[PDB]
Amino acid sequence: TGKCGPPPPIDNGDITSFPLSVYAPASSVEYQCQNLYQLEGNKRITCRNGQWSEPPKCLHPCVISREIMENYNIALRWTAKQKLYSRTGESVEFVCKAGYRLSSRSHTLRTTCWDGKLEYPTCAK
Amino acid sequence: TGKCGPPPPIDNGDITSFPLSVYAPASSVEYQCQNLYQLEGNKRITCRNGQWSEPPKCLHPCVISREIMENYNIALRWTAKQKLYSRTGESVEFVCKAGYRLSSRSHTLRTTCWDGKLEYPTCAK
Amino acid sequence: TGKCGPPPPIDNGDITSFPLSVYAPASSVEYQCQNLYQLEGNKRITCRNGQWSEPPKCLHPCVISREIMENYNIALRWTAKQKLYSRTGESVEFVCKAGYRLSSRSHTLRTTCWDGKLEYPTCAK
Amino acid sequence: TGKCGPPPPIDNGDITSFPLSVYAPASSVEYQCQNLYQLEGNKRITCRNGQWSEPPKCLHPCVISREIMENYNIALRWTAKQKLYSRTGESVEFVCKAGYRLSSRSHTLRTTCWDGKLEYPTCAK
Repeated sequence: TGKCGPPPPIDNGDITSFPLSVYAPASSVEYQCQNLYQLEGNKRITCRNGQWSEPPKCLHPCVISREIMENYNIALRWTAKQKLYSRTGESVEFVCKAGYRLSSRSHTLRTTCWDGKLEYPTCAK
Repeated sequence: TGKCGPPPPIDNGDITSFPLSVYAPASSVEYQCQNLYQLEGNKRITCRNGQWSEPPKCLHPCVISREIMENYNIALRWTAKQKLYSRTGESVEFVCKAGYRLSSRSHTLRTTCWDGKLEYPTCAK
Repeated sequence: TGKCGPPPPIDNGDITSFPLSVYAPASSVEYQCQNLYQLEGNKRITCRNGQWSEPPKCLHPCVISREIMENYNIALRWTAKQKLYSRTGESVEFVCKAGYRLSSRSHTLRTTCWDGKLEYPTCAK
Repeated sequence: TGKCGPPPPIDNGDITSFPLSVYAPASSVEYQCQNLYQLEGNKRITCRNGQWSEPPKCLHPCVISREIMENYNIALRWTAKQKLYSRTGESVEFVCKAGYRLSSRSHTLRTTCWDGKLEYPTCAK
């Protein structure tokens, strides 16, 4: 009893083996997330009692926004080290443009990407 | 006026060029969807008036379900040609298991994958 | 002294971070191989004295050949578990077709994929 | 007569459909190359007389070298538009560093990536 069918696709990830039509109970397969996506949780799913266990999630990278940076009077700190796309968990460092200073209540100039979202610092003249 | 920043990531797809920090108005880039995903719409985005145009969508493949097929008394027709994963737009063909016949109001035995969803035929004894 | 430039592409693999134009000595990045490719060695490269260390290799999966199997009078053992593509290190199990037996000096019916190569068993009438 | 087995893997590319164990004569499948790789030739292979036709090639992107650029006294022209990786067919534009000029017999400052190779311009003091 308890065989499973082919393992479920997940967004932005792939299993590391060729899918089969049927799997014995206790069988397992593993996922990997695509390059700039961070795999959250356990990469392995196991077949038990007719069902696969819960696959991991592939957490989204963050893209910097020209519009937001212009609006907030900030720029990337490191011109030769531009993290245009950042992994979830990775930090991006900004600076105030010439003639501006960190606003009160602003997030720090260094900020961390989480699943697509960057909380940008804000500078004022 | 009207330059754009780095192009947006999309689920299950990738741009075909290396991202740049800034793009001139009229610049374009192109997406491709990952292998079993079907690109819906125009693959190209263009920068105009400070904004990228709308990226395409990557339509999901369909995975056959052992549980559903067992419940509906069906199996794949072609044992040597098993579309365990099907592309959006692609058809999958089932048969009634021995001793069963297509129920009334059942979908045809041939059915088409659309963005992850297969409408399965149902057989009754 | 000793900064590095952008990390080298490798066949069938990708780095897990966004490439930068320059890296400080002691910086590191990591590779992942594409889904059915097996990463051989250490996934991490480190920048020292102006040079990246040696990247890993992505070992090739194996595809079964209809022509070879027909010529050798063999078939896959498990009709519902067809490893049409196998990872390096993974085993594939064949059987002699009806009316044939393992030849003398033949490889065992179970055989392991290594970097694209399967050593097929041979059956004789 | 003339059925084919599963289609061949190619470096840095993937087929766009789920592989099957057997294909009828006249069947076809299609490849796509991974994002910064340029597909050379016809993306489609067709099964005839027991054999697949010849798959396309995925032409390699080019990575700029810090060491070579330093040795040749050049830098990227566009600081905000750095093609750290370039597609085959795509051009990269350099400039002489301050205090240098294009050497005689040097390649032009604009140069095209071909299957991994850039022919770099050289500047002299």
